[PDB]
Amino acid sequence: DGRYSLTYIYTGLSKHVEDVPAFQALGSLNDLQFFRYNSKDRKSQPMGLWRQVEGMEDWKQDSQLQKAREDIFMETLKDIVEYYNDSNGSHVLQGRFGCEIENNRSSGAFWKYYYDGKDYIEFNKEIPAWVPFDPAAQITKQKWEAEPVYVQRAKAYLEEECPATLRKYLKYSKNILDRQDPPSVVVTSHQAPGEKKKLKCLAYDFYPGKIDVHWTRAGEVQEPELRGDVLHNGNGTYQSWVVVAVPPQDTAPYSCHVQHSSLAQPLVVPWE
Ligand SMILES: CN(C)c1cccc2c(S(=O)(=O)NCCCCCCCCCCC(=O)O)cccc12
Repeated sequence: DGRYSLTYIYTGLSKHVEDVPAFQALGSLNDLQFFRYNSKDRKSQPMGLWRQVEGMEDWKQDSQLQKAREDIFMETLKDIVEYYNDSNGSHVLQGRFGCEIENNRSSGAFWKYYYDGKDYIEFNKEIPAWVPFDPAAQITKQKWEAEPVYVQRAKAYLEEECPATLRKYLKYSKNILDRQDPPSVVVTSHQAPGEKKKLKCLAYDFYPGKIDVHWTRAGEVQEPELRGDVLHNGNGTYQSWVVVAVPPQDTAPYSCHVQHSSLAQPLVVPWE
């Protein structure tokens, strides 16, 4: 088995904007979004290829779970805004949480909040405790640690419930998540007549996103002067590219290397 993750982004606004739900929720399996929810419709909706999967989750039931989470989340926002007494300005709270498994063993988890884009509070499950980054998070910390069972429940969600949901979802999502699309490659060059040649290598049309694209000079990896990535959200493919500068007096042979999980071995594309 490989690495899999289940992650969530919850976002909440203190100030109503027309046609924008105050509370918005997104869930992801690896880099693919599988469900959404908002405060207008108040319904857990599957997304993408999970619209055609049956039995993974009871979405009607999960909508009740999300309503409950909405109320506690928005109450936390309300408390922060009341702490600063800016009850007429626009403010945002974002919570992010999730877990990971590799080789079917838990390999990570996190649970963090941001207020107006800055670190607010995070759960450190190894202590265990909520760690505040902002004066107002002292009040939130104390509500969430008012009884010694709350911390243990928080730890247990990250270490037991989140991985159990992930393992459940994998039995239904394995084909979707194990998609292997191999990269195609394009190599480019340009130069002023007798000056530094710029060589660019681009891998594209690939999934999953993890990849290593690099130039070698006679086998030795070169440091790019420029690099970049692309994600086409629609078809769910990626691209990744690097540029190196080659002195006009450099005669060594350059190749582009592409290491990706869909390949038996790295693609090596010489530039001649
Ligand atoms: C800003 N830079 C680095 C770029 C220039 C041109 C296209 C680029 C694309 S793209 O998605 O539009 N490219 C798709 C190419 C696939 C078809 C192969 C035809 C040859 C492409 C010319 C090489 C190139 O400019 O990358 C994506 C990202 C960066 C691009």
